[PDB]
Amino acid sequence: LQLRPYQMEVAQPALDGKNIIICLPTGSGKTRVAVYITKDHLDKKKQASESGKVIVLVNKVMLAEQLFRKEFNPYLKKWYRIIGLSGDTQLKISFPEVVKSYDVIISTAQILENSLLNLESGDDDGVQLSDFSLIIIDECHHTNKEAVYNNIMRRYLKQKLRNNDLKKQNKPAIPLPQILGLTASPGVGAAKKQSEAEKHILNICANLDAFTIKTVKENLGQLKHQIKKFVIANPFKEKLLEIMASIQTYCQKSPMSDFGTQHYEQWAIQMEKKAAKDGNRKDRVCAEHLRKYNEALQINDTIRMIDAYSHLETFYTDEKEKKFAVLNDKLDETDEFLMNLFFDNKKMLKKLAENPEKLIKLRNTILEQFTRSSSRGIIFTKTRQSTYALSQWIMENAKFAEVGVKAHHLIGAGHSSEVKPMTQTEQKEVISKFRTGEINLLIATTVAEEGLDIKECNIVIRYGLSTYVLVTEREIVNDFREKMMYKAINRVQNMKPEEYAHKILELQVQSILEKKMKVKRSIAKQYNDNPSLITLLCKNCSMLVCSGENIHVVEKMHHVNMTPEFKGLYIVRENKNGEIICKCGQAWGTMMVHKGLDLPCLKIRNFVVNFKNNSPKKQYKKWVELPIRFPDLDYSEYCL
Amino acid sequence: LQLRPYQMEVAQPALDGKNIIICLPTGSGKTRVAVYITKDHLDKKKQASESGKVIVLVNKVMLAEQLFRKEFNPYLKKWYRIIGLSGDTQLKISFPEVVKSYDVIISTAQILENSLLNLESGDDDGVQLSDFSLIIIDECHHTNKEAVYNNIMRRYLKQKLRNNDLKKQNKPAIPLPQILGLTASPGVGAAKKQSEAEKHILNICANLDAFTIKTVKENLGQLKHQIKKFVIANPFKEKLLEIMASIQTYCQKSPMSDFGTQHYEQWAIQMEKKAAKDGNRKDRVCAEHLRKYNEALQINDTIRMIDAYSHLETFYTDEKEKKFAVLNDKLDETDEFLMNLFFDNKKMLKKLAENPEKLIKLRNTILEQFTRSSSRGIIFTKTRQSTYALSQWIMENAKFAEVGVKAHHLIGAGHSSEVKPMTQTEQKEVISKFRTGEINLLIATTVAEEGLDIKECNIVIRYGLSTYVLVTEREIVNDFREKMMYKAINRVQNMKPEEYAHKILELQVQSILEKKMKVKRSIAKQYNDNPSLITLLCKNCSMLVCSGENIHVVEKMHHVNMTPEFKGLYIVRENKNGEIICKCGQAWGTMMVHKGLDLPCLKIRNFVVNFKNNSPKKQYKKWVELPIRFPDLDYSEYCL
RNA sequence: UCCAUGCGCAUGACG
RNA sequence: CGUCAUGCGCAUGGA
RNA sequence: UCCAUGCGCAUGACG
RNA sequence: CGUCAUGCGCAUGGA
Ligand SMILES: [Zn+2]
Ligand SMILES: [Zn+2]
Repeated sequence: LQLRPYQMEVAQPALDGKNIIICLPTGSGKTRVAVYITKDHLDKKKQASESGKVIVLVNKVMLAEQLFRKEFNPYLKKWYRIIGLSGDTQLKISFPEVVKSYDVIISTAQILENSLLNLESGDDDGVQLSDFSLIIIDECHHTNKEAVYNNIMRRYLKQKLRNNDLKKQNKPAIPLPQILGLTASPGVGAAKKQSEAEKHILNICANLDAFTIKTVKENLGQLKHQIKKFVIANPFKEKLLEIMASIQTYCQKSPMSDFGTQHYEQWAIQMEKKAAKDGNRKDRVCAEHLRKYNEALQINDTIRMIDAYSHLETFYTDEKEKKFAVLNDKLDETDEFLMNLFFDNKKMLKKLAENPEKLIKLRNTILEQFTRSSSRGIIFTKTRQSTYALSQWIMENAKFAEVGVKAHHLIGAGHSSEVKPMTQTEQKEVISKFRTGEINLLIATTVAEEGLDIKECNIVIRYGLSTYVLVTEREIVNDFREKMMYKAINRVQNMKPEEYAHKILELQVQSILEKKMKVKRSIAKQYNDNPSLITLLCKNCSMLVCSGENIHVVEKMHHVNMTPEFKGLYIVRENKNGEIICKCGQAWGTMMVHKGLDLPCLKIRNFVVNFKNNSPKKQYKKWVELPIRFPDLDYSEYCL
Repeated sequence: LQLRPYQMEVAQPALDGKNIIICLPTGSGKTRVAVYITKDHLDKKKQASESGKVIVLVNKVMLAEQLFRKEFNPYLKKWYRIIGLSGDTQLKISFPEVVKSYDVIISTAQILENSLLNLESGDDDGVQLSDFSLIIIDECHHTNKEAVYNNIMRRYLKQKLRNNDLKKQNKPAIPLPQILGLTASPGVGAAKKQSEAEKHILNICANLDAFTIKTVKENLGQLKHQIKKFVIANPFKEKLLEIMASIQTYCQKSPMSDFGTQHYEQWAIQMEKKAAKDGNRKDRVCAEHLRKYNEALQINDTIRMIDAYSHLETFYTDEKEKKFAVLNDKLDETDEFLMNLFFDNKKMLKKLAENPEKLIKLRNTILEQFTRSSSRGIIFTKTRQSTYALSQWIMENAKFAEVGVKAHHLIGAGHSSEVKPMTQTEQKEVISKFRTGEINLLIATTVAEEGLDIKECNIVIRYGLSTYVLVTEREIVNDFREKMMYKAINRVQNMKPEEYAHKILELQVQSILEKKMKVKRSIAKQYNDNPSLITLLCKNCSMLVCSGENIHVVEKMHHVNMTPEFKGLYIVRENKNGEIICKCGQAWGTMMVHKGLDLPCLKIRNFVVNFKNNSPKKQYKKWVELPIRFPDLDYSEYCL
């Protein structure tokens, strides 16, 4: 396994047992450097005939799969055992056994963290860093806070301090493994001065217990040989603002801010909370409606107003369906007022919609851009909805199709934001098409920025964040941060070893003590653990919905209300298991058909709590917030 | 009937009316334990002078025959009545009468299940678990899902819950029988942790309504006295891959995966389905051809390429015969292209075939192995075709004959996979020869693994799955699973009785409610039951083949088309009742000469459906999938 | 004893 | 939920 | 392969 | 400390 010279120089310190960091520009193939380090370390242990283990940690499963497929296994098919562990891949043997075998391991951090926790717990599945003899970490820049990498390494730091104390006062010391570190760039965060950036670098080193940073400052020639611009370009709004002012007058609400900013939205949420604490109308409901209107304004500021019309149409059609279902099996004055205030203008609002806008300007830019050019293209943005809007809008246009510009959307897989997520398989398929060429342009929020193997891209356009385009100053600050980070690395590399040791030791002690106080506060957090001390009410209509003892739990994850008395209250809806709404139209939850039972599961976000101590109402957004515990459902009862 | 001490201890709880499980290592003769339990129970009932019945259930007919021949009858020839019931043995008296007589019964589960269903139905042949006073089950580990054992025992669980309700609210309770359970090992399935294995064990106990598990933890000495290693060792491929790439280019097909994996085959099947939904060529036909090529690649990866040549030769010779028959009484461009692309290389492909391979390596291993050694040998594999290939190939070699190694193939009897099945009689004969010694080595897929009485085997080789050999990590996971299962049993045995009762009760309720939802969904499945609403077309050539009313049914099992108009379409073929093919060469079905009528029976796999509602085309693979029903043939019509 | 057909079930691998 | 392989069981019919 | 749920983490903007 | 957006990871369950 031949190694490049610039790679060779940086790798040399690690071959001597030094736990260091190794940061190289993207495209330099530092993965092969890690493979060489691994092979050399395992050969050294073979010569010494000792436990040779490596645990490669990557924050994304895609990276573990790629490393198994391309770099580690092919180069080590013959000598050693390898396994591409991950959480999504179903294995048949537990993790401790994988440690007892499979000399070389590619995994994901939180799996190892879970195994360590189980060791600390009573699950009896044990594993310790002492078992491993070397640890390799990818994207070390994420080891800056209580993330998984730092959570793993803090245990190692604590054990190292205990080992120092034992050494000084005792003969035996628990062995600890070597620690390698890889990263495209150490990064700088919340830095305004060289001093702050240097403090950040020292913090990263202390978290990784590194000895020194390593870069290539002598063989830059072939590196530059292998590794190789900012361009910048209504009546519907005021009509909607008029409606907003009218509803404010109807509600006697003082915004204190303008329309189309996070300040107004935050105030709306705060007033919604207050209204829920008062059990009053025209405040909570109007708070939600103003939230929706402000969202419409914000999207219109960057997206065609047709999409704001679609958003409002979906919202009010859902409201109509809710009220119609309520009528089955009357309407409040507030609901009547708001719905009539909307519907009376919906048709004319749409009429305004078609009238011609950052969108048209961006179109004018990109159509001109595509005349130059194989062709490739990328677009960045913020919201998931914006991606769908741009995709369908560019599909509607005929000029792009005439040029042959085929575009497709791309987003993450998180189940949030009330948008259809994209699965990992679909992301893989889309990227494969992009490589093949079935799609000429990509629209991504942040996925294509890192992780996804997107390359040979001529155009990269950022819309509201190798030609580079930024449609809408941030590039200047980004370049300044890059330069400051490089200078900080240069300084830190050139430092007295003892001063560096003292500083990193102080930082390690600080981190450990902070974690100790975090543990103390977390333990002190939950203290009540009461069976039934509350009552749940509908936040819109301050009516009794549930008691504290009639609730039960399934899977220790879902909370349900089995009592027949409760079932006479809610209503069911479904369109395209089923959704559960109030008598007032407020959503309550979902009908889960689990274990041969039709459990009406409910969510806490949409209810309000009333303690038996008459304490003020509260909103939680999550069950775990309160410390009181509920009993687990017993199927013997209700079996019937 | 003397009983061994370790057997005595485990059997003791059952003598007190406890429904338990009894798992002992193979070779400990737990059958005699069951016989002792049966004799004691029947003697106890004789003393009480009540209905003494036992229904022994075994999942294989061979086991029932062996129990009748060796263990139950010989030990109970004198006192009680016994009968070796099975589905293959022709009896003269129905099953309910056998219950009314024949105190002790050895049978197979699905026979009892059929009788219970008839009781539930209107056939008037009745039988109930209340009739029996004891139930004995062999290989209880199969009672984990909706298999026959669990399907029988769920009725018992439901009846037990009804009995508890009656007891609490009423005086009388329907009697229920004792339940014994035998198994070599409870087994662990889909378990990665002690918790999951324990959950599996509890599920098995709930399905069997066991009181406790029982093992021998005190008399292990004589058990170990009576009851008593992993070894591990081209241009044709690329030539065929070149042809595959060429045909892909001819078809504009994007595989998205590599060659020689189930992914490519699954994609080929999906694209075949899509093509059938489009009624287009070069997609379905090429899908089948690529299926065959991928199968050839997979078998070549583990088998000599000569067998891949044989497979392709059979396929293309059958195609030539089909096209020649079509010419009797033209060829498509796609068929011409593919057949010419194959034949032009067949001779040179064979020339490559003889050029020297897991096969030669395995030969080198086994020839060396046979120098040690009465001699015995076993080989395991996956495919039925691999067994025939290995048998004929080892026959071709002269070294094995020189050593005196005689080998024979062995497979199951299922009528699937397009391979010649092996009959039960032939399996018995082969095993008898193996015991006698006419054959020194056996080649089996999975039959010899369990059920078949194969023993005193020095060598057991697994090729792509008391010396043990594994030619090609799974042994490690198997040992881990064994250890985890043993620990789970140890834990479950040592548990509070009331907690165990509560957990098993919850599991029983869960299983019953799940079955209730299954029944609901099955009832809701079929709703249409229409006489004629579809048309059948040939999937290759999207041409009308049959209407919905011209079809008729015989035996409520076969669907035929009596209309003369249909007969003018198809063609007949036969080589070595007859087979029916299309005008395009597509296979349609078989000519069944039944009840003095030459019915042209057809299969649904090879046709495509077109609803009268213009719904999209569909593929079913089975008639029962659609709910619409067809009329039964009336012989008065067509009698002529 | 052999042959043909239909239905159901479980295991393993893969997606 | 789908694909492949393997094994098993039951129910019909014929020689 | 798809769907639902829960939990945790980081980044950016804002207050 | 709170709000919004984005992305990621893990753990359950079902088809
Ligand atoms: Zn309400
Ligand atoms: Zn045809």
